[PDB]
Amino acid sequence: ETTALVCDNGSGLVKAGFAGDDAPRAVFPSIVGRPRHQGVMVGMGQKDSYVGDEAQSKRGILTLKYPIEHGIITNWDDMEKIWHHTFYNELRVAPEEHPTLLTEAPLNPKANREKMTQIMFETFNVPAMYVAIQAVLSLYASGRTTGIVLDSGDGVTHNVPIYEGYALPHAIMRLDLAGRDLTDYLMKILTERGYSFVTTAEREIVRDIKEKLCYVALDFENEMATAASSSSLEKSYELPDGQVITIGNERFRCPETLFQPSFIGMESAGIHETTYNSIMKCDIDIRKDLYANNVMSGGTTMYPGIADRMQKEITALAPSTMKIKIIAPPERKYSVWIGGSILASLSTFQQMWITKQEYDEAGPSIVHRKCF
Amino acid sequence: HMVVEHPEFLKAGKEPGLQIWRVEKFDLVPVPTNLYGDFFTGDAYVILKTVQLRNGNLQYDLHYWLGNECSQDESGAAAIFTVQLDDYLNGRAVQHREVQGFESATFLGYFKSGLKYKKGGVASGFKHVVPNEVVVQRLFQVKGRRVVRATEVPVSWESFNNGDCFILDLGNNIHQWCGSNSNRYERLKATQVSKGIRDNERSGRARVHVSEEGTEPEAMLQVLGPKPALPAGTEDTAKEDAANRKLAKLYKVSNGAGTMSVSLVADENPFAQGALKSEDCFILDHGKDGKIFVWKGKQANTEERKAALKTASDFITKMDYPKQTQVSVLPEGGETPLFKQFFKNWRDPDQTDGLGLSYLSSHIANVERVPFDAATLHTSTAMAAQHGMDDDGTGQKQIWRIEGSNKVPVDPATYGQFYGGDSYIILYNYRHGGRQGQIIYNWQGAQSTQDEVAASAILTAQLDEELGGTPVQSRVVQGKEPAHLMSLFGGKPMIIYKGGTSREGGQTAPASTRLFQVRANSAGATRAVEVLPKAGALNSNDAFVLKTPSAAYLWVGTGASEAEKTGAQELLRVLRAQPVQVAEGSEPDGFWEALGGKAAYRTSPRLKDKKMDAHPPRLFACSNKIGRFVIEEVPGELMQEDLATDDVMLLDTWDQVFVWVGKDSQEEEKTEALTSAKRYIETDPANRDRRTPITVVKQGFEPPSFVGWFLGWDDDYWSV
Ligand SMILES: Nc1ncnc2c1ncn2[C@@H]1O[C@H](COP(=O)(O)OP(=O)(O)O)[C@@H](O)[C@H]1O
Ligand SMILES: [Ca+2]
Ligand SMILES: [Ca+2]
Ligand SMILES: [Ca+2]
Ligand SMILES: [Ca+2]
Ligand SMILES: [Ca+2]
Ligand SMILES: [Ca+2]
Ligand SMILES: [Ca+2]
Ligand SMILES: [Ca+2]
Ligand SMILES: [Ca+2]
Repeated sequence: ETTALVCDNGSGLVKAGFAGDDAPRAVFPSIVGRPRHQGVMVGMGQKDSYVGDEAQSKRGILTLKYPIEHGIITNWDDMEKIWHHTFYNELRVAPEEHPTLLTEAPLNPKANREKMTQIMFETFNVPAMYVAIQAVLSLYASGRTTGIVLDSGDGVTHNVPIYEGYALPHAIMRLDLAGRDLTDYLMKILTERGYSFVTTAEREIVRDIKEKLCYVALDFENEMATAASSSSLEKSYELPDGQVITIGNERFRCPETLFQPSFIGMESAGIHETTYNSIMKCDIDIRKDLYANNVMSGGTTMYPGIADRMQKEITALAPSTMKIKIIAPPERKYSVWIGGSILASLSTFQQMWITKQEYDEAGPSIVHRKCF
Repeated sequence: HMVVEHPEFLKAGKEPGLQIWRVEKFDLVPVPTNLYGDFFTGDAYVILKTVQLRNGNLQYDLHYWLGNECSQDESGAAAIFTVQLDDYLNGRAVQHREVQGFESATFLGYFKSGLKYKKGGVASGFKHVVPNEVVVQRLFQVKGRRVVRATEVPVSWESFNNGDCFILDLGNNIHQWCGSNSNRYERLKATQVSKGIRDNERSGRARVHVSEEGTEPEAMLQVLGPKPALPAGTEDTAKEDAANRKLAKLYKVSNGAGTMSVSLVADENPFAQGALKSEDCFILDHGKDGKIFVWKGKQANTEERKAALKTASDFITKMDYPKQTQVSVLPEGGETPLFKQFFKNWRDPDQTDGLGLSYLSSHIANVERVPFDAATLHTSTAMAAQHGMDDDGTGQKQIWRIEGSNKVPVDPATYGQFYGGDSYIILYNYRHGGRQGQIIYNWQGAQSTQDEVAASAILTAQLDEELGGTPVQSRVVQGKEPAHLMSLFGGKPMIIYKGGTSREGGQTAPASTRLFQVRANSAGATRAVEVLPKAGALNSNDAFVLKTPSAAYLWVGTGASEAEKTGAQELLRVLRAQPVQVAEGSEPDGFWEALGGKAAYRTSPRLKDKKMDAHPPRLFACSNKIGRFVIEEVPGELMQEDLATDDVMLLDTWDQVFVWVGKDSQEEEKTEALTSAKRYIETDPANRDRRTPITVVKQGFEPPSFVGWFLGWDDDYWSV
């Protein structure tokens, strides 16, 4: 009768809600804001730290810190603040009578996995918990069981091939290039037009500019020649102090770090070579449906024209007899939460729950054996 | 089995006896006769016995004997000489390995007196080297204003001053020491010479340290000693530039004039790199500190090289150079960077000019603009079909339907009766003798929502793993079934209802007036889907079933196959009703008032025609979203989701090729698709009419001739 909670803790956003629902109830960015100026007016409502949307609404006077940097968790006290905020303030529910499903990127360090257990049974005292791979939840949310998932969020970008509902560990690939790196690259290349953005609040503004006014060019050199020859690609954006900036070719140069990582100085290959080498390390008979079931997940796959560019690049690399289908659902920003929400609400799921009893007879090592 | 012609092998194995050889510095010497039967403990031996047989042939036997103190070269040479002596013979010999103290009993049998061993032996032919060893301790003073040069100075603190720069070379560590009063150019020359000594003399197996006054490391203070007070430094004038200008003499050695010739090329450095001709041999004489470089060309004769070495050795005693002078022999492309400093702008062949370019290790697609040829469409129709589904599908199966968050079994009287808005799992057992086996099908309806299809996938994976992983899965959507899945019900049609269960509404009640459309392919697999009951939804190729709460109607068009009529009457027995067998063109008024309409259903003369099993209608997708324009097939029969809004579509019906464009399809897609459709018409193998008409169809405005080929048209599919 108790409703389970699903809490996808990404690097940039937290998507939390109840199992069985179609949409996550609370979506808020995973930041901790602390004051950096001198408070002169007494009384009032000054707090030592602000979490979530309250930190976004007051970000002009706050320094902002992300607890998660490139997937791994650096600060655990701030992550406990994030979990306390999403339990008590957003979902407004007591977590000692709801089992909680958590998500995790693959090829993570193992020391996080028991440590995520080490808070959840000791501070919040959940009755049960489970850790699931994000890519298999994205594949389940599409209604598929075999396919390759390109999951790209704010911290990492990983290709995971899944056959018969199980990820193949010898072909999962990780690329440390995602939305925060594209935001930093866009801060770097907006200095060419004379705009300076160095503050973390200005980093949030440039992230908003990247969300509103960026797209993937179908071919890079012809689009650069088009942007050089005219001004039809220029767009204007209004800063919150009323200043209007104009961006031209920088609309499409910032997604191109996904396909050419050498812009930010990385020797590693693009996402299409990563998908091709991830497919090539699988067995010969199952390569037919991996090319035909290529789903995309995460917020960084939300640019216009990313699927056409991906099909163009994979088609040039694959043999010509193969059939290529890049699958881009419109709900792919929250596909991890939808797969977790359906997977937690099943009546056949209530024996894979890691309850309190086996945890406190087994210690913080039960998560390495029950969560595959 | 290449033979060898060693001259001592000619006396081996010609008369019956016993022959012994000893290895001395990669060669065999036969030991004398009265030294037979005894061996040195630090040498290697080759033993031969040849034996005459009764039948006339002459057998052979090789042994090779190794002592416990022999080196690697002696034992290896003994093994290789044993192999080569077998190859000199016609492979008729057997080889044995003999170790000192562990000999075979047959090896003891050859010698009459026995085996006795002495200490000592001949020395090994190897000379000892260590891989990657340098033992170097030198010191260089670099000095100058314009013409900066390096000069070797003895390793002491008294050789140092404050106005020059110094390079202390200690093998794997190179220390660069810059004076306080040193200028810009000799610092740059010190850096250049230090990086040259690292990357060329030592091939990068070194580390260059840069130091100044007060920051000397422990290595320099350990080698040189405690640091005295430095005796300042003279200001860099122009007289020592002239002194650096007169340090080397470049000479030529060449037999191009038909005789011996040692002639002066230059005595003024910086020299020209082009002066080093490739057909001759040149000599640089920086012999004040004791260096003479002999530079050999690639196209120089051998006597020129020996004459150059002889002349360089003759320069030792003539000009009275000190007795440590090194004659360094340098080929082309292998020059020491102490040789390179006397030349104006030395150019290695793979240098970077300007800023240079990066390699980037990864490239994007730059495919050439080829025009696409449409004749590859109807030709090369490769198809894989099934791999293990050879049975006709009687079997033993279990069908589950997903409601909410749990699956239930369906009723066993209702196998082939699915709901369009639900999701199903079908477990199937092979009775076939091909090692049995199990198939799990995951059927997903078109009207089914996200929660049902996600739960169907998760329960499909769970049902696969809890049976041990032996069954294989197959995701299937509505309209795209394989032939084996249609054969699971045993000649029955697949009945698809409208509506289904949900988490908030439960099972939907069926409508009072229900209309059913029956299709059958060329093979015989047959569907019967529920459609909304209007008079305009009738297809003249098809068989339709009308269920009213007064009576029932079975309407047959002129294009209906017999499988469609059998599926229609099977659906009548499913719905428990008795039809009256309505035919096309002879409909009663009761049928038309049951539909609530009069006329204007889907009619074309191609849909009138009976013959369609031999010629299926073929649907094609035209796009240029990968940059190159491609037409592809779509497998399976025709529904809404095959029609892509962003792409152009072609339908071939053997008498009229439909071209269908979306709302947001590009116009060059349309025009070059028209040309591709035309070229597809002329290139077909069975000759057809060249004036087959091309009709352009817009999205939302389709004629019934186009619509009638689609199973279950929805008018409000694209409209939100
Ligand atoms: N419309 C958009 N266009 C481009 N990028 C977007 C868009 N919406 C979100 N993003 C990026 O997606 C990232 C977060 O994606 P998501 O995977 O949903 O969260 P998380 O990475 O925290 O799991 C953000 O860094 C944001 O920059
Ligand atoms: Ca994520
Ligand atoms: Ca020896
Ligand atoms: Ca032999
Ligand atoms: Ca000087
Ligand atoms: Ca010559
Ligand atoms: Ca439903
Ligand atoms: Ca299996
Ligand atoms: Ca038919
Ligand atoms: Ca298109």
